[PDB]
Amino acid sequence: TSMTPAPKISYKKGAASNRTKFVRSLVREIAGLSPYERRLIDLIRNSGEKRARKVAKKRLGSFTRAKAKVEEMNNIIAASRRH
Amino acid sequence: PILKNHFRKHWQERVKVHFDQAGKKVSRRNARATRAAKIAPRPLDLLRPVVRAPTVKYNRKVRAGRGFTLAEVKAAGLTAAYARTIGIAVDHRRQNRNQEIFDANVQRLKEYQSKIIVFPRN
Amino acid sequence: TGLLDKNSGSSLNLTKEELELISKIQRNEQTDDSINPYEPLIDWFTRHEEV
Amino acid sequence: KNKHDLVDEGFNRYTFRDTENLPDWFLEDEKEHSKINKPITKEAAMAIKEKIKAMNARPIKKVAEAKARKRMRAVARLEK
Amino acid sequence: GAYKYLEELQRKKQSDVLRFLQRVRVWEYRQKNVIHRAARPTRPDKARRLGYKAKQGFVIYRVRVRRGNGVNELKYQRSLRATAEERVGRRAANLRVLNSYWVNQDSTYKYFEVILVDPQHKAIRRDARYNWICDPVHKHREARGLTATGKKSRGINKGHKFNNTKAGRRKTWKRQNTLSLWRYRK
Amino acid sequence: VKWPEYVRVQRQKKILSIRLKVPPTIAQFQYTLDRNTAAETFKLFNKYRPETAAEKKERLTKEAAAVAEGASPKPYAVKYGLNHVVALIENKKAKLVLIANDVDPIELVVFLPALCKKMGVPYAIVKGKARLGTLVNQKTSAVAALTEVRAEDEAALAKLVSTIDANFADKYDEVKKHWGGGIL
Amino acid sequence: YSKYADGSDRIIKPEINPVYDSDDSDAE
Amino acid sequence: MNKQRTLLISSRGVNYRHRHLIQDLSGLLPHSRKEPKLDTLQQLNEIAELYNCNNVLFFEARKHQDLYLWLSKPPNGPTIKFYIQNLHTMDELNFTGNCLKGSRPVLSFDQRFESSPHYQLIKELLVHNFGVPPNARKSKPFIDHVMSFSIVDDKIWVRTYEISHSTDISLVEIGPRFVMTVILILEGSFGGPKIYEN
Amino acid sequence: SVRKRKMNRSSVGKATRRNKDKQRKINIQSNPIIAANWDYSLTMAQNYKKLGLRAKLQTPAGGKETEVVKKLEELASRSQSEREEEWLEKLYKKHGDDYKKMFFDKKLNIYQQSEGDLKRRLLRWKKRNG
RNA sequence: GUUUGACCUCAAAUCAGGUAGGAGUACCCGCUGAACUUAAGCAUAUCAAUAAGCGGAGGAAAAGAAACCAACCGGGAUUGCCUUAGUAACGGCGAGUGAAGCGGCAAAAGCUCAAAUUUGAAAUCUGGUACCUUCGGUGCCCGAGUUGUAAUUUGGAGAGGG
Repeated sequence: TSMTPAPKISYKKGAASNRTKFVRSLVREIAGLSPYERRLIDLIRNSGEKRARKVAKKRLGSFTRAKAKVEEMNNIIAASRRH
Repeated sequence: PILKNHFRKHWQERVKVHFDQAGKKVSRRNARATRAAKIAPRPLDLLRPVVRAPTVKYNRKVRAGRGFTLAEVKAAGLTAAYARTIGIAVDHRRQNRNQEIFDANVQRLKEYQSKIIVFPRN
Repeated sequence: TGLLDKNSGSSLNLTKEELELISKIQRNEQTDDSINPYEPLIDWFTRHEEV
Repeated sequence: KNKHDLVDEGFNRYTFRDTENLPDWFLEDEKEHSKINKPITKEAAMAIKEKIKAMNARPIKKVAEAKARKRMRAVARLEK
Repeated sequence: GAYKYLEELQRKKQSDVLRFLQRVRVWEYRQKNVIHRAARPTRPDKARRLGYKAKQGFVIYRVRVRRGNGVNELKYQRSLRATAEERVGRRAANLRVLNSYWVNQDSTYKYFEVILVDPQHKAIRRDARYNWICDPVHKHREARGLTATGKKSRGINKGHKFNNTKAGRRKTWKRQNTLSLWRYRK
Repeated sequence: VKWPEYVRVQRQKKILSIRLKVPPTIAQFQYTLDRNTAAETFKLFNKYRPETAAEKKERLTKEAAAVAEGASPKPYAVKYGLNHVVALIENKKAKLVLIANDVDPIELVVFLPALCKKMGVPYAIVKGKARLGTLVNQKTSAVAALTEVRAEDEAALAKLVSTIDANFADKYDEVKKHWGGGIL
Repeated sequence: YSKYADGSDRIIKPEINPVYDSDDSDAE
Repeated sequence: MNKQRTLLISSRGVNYRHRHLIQDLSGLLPHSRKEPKLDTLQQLNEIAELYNCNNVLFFEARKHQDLYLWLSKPPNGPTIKFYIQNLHTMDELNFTGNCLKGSRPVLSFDQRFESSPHYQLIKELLVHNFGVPPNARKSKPFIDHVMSFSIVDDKIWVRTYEISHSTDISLVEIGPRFVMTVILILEGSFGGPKIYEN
Repeated sequence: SVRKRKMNRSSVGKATRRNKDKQRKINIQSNPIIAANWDYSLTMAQNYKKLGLRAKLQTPAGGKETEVVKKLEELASRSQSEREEEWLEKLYKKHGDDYKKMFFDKKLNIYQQSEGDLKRRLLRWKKRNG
């Protein structure tokens, strides 16, 4: 029979943490953008997410990197333009 | 017909012959005698748990573990920090999943707690 | 460019725009135009006060 | 690589830098140390050696003089 | 607190603020000596999580090293960071190299800020959290690769992947290349 | 003329501070509080000097010499550490946060004006870490905050908030924009 | 829009058109 | 009229021989958009969406001896899981003959591929996926080799024969000679209930 | 050797230490009851089984109430400060036993302590007094 | 106020007090690094991650409390010995190279910072200096220090109240 083991660190994997979400986004707006991200946000508006992810994948390591990064930049645009 | 001889290197520099087998047995027994002369009423070793070995090959066998757990110690009716002062080895990284192993250890702890005589600090 | 073209045996040359682009890599001089190097910091996060 | 690929590569560690307002004693220390070590070929080094080579690099005079050197060397190894 | 704001600030290195900071400071460090002492850490957050306490006996030295190495790829397989740590170990021979971090980089030079403890200082010799460095088994930890980067370059960690260098590659070589013969031959 | 090495370095750093184009989270400094409002901020802040080491020692020996042989409210002082100020701000325990414009690593205090604009904390970037240092028994302070206050100084503080809002935050709404340092 | 063969719904995406773009690491 | 593109991708766990299969197929297919590596299932549709790929060849290896090709159409196409048993790569010395690098092959097939709609689907997918478009950008004109496909013992034996001319025609076998054991067919691309099982 | 050759030749003298007989027989130190009852002619484990006490809790590799009663015999066998006492005097004389009112008082309960802390401390005060 | 004063950075002093070098080097930690040889003549390879060279430690050094192993009915820091075992794997698949988990045993021991406000109080520390019961303690003074020394907290959670 099983004995229902104690919880560990990455089982509550990335516990939300209201404060660190705030801090990361707080630095994101203050620091500006890196020269490639500065090109990337111009590239979404003109050429779209297609070529944007292509450049991001070549720039970064893997494709899962480029997913999170282009979406991150899409939220930069989504906040700066509307709200 | 096969044979492989690893004597292509300068092997004659690193040849360790254990003449001190008889000398080192005496040396460990003197070490135990000293430790038991310094740790007078206590055994010479911590109370170790019962544990099932890994791998399809050895999962038939029951062996000594490193330490119990916070779970097995709590179920016995004491704390991990206090168990170490009574000479019960505690393993924080080990997990409890098998009921038979668990109960065997708890009874090993309980029988240990009946047999001991803890000295007061005065 | 010192190399031979695949289309024809004639020497492969470069356009004025490409030669401009190589130089603008080597002195770093802003490759993608129609962008500002100095955009105003649009505070996309501090706009809304926290309760 | 096409134009579009190099425009990506153009955004370096060193982009977005003013150069015209700044004093020369500062830029002459930046420009020395602002060179990204990109990989080269032998194919390129060939052509750039074929580009720099000027007209009087190898005349009849210096060819005849080169043989005049090597004849003296061929004599000096029969002097022993 | 305040250092989480700093930590996540220095994770963005090509971002326009830290781009500008790094532009000024790279030039300013060229104008000084190769190995010179820093007044205080430039990155106090990273200094502190590498164990810099701003108290008497704790030193920050700033250091510069050349970059790079098939004659131009005759390799030299020791790091730039270990080279830097050793140089500050010799100029400041009374101290003990605790840790070091990256501060600014360039085409020619990578910069570091080594952190140094004075084991002879009485504010270090007391306080039982730092007086371990006074034990003579730490005389030049940077010369034997006992620092963070040295333990990296030695390849000292845990697992399958570090079997050739887990107790040290010289030790494991000497051990596995030994004809062990017993009294009653096995 | 021929100057020393370090003199030439700090003069070169001075002209470098001007002639470069600078990111708008910096140069949000140097667009700082003017002379009258700075003097008026300190006319309040000087009334809350943290009790100096000598004063604290003599008083706590007075407690011992009296109380051992033969009620007080919690006293108010300015709050002065960066860990503690950025603790106080985001907990909204800050009514006026004073920020130095000259900090040894600039990167230390770059988030702070915009985090204060985020939290709704009425901040003022005042000129001089030495000048902040004076009101706080330290050489330098980088930050000074005023959490709670005596009721005599309360109305003056609330007006100091409104004066700083009008003088600082309204005149420098353009400072979140505009890269500084384009001086020819 | 439509469904799978067993109980679940699928999203019918339009067909993918193989187009050599402005940049595709290869030219005419 | 026919316009297609293939995506050649790999998984972490692919050995020496299998890497040579991605090398030689990227050679033989002129429309092969060769990609380095992938680490994890659902992503592969999106990779195909970036490069305008009409096809996706996912070479998996679970235990390092094994190989599992996940042939697919990206948006909603039926993906096919294989297990490739026998292998003889391009760089095996017994094979003699040069095919043109990415010329138009001629696809050879079998009777028993039309026996079921099951083998009919793999027949079609081998035509346009393993085949060629008439005007691929890296494609060479004059036809020089074939693609021999034939089923025996429930598995398709794949060979690539360079045609030999004399002055009617011979053909010497080269290239990746391998079986394909059809393990599994999904309904959608890497998602939904499984249609075929063994 | 080089150094040993001189030291065996010099008139300095060797620092001779005859500490070999001390290596085997080390006197038991931590318990006088055990110190009186330990047969030095017997070994370590023999002197454990002679007394009764278990020497190794794990079962050993290899092949293997006279005094424990005396141990059992010897094993079967926090005031308040002046200011704290005077503080509790003040609380009792002004209130008595109304702990709600006693802890809501700003003048005497300056440290805003609970009811449980007050009743515990007062009973310590009451046990030491009448 | 064309004055005076805070700081910041950089200096100097036979300033007060300290500390580093050189020796030894068997073992130990690094850096650097061959060749004779052996492979069929031989760019790989082998001798060899060796010798020589250079630095750095102690009684041991190093390692060490998992970004470990596994696939079990799961074990549980390192190190060492027997075993794994000439096995897995590498290699003109040639000469040759060549582990590790498990099992047994020796020995066993665990912990500490940074990152969340002491903010009803820098609670911390070094030096100088006068005494005393002097590997220190106490008093007073100059400082270090809020760009953070103390107490609390380290995932085995932990913290504030009742």
